Amino acid sequence: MTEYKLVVVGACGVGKSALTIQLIQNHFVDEYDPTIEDSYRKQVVIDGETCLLDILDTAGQEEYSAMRDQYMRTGEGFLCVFAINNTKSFEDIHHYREQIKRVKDSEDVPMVLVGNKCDLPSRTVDTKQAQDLARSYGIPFIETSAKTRQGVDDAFYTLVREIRK
Amino acid sequence: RKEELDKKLLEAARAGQDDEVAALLAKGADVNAHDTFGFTPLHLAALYGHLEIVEVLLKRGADINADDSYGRTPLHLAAMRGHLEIVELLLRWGADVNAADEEGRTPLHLAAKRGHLEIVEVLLKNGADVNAQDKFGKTAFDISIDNGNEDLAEILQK
Ligand SMILES: Nc1nc2c(ncn2[C@@H]2O[C@H](COP(=O)(O)OP(=O)(O)O)[C@@H](O)[C@H]2O)c(=O)[nH]1
Ligand SMILES: [Mg+2]
Repeated sequence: MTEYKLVVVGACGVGKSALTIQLIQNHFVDEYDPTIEDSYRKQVVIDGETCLLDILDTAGQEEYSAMRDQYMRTGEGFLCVFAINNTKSFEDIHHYREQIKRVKDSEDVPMVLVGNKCDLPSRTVDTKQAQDLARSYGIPFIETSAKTRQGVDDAFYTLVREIRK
Repeated sequence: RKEELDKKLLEAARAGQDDEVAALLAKGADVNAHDTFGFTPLHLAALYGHLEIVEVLLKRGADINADDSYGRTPLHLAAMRGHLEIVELLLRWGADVNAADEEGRTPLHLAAKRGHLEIVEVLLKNGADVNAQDKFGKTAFDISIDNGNEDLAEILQK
């Protein structure tokens, strides 16, 4: 089976670990450890084709990780997750994209903007702003909610499809 | 009352408060308490590099082969983080050197993938399967080949 390497990047607390655990084990975990950075492997069927997704659930970005460097150097796709109830994550998405483009040295990398925590009543990040930024960068935008699993599979499959094309 | 004391012990083990861990253990806290994913206080102490809390928990009677929701033992986390003293102490207390998680990854796999050569050689010295295949048919040598770690490949071969 073809192996696609994905990196779940973003700010701390946005929900990268929750999204990845929701995808691989179909349940929601709260108060997950914010410093453990583990790579998971998930066998999926997309458009009828079977693939293996190796997802780096990024964490501990303050320190240096050789595995994180290797993943970002050879990253086939990125989930630039941000929390809609947190403006700072939406601001740091640009810095993360700049770092990814610098390390990859490529003007076109498969990235997907993800707005987590859609279930929360607060909407401090407007959907219009995220849609406009995604359109400007020409990349899909999916709103997910690891607490209710609304769109986790859709977001990951969209990222895989972006990898394919 | 049980749950709150358990959570306080877990947060003290994670944060690295020897005085708080001692007070909570003397207060009746459960050493086998697990959070939502399953991290016991020994999981968090091995993960965060707190040698003293690891010693206190192992003396008090903390389970050393407990696994979280993904089947990772405290030895798994101590290997993935690169805490040589902690892995040596856990293996001294007879921690499973060939434990398998939900992907069937030996702590050797995590130590090799993260790039910690000293953890890899310590685990090999203490009886770790060099030719161990996970649930996706990969070994430590396969990890070294994929990551291009020449020193890790040399250590595994010899
Ligand atoms: N409602 C809701 N809460 C979330 C979601 N994702 C994460 N959380 C909460 O955020 C807290 C920590 O987020 P976490 O996943 O550890 O952040 P990360 O490790 O930086 O990706 C957890 O206690 C979750 O309850 C989501 O999609 N919806
Ligand atoms: Mg995380």
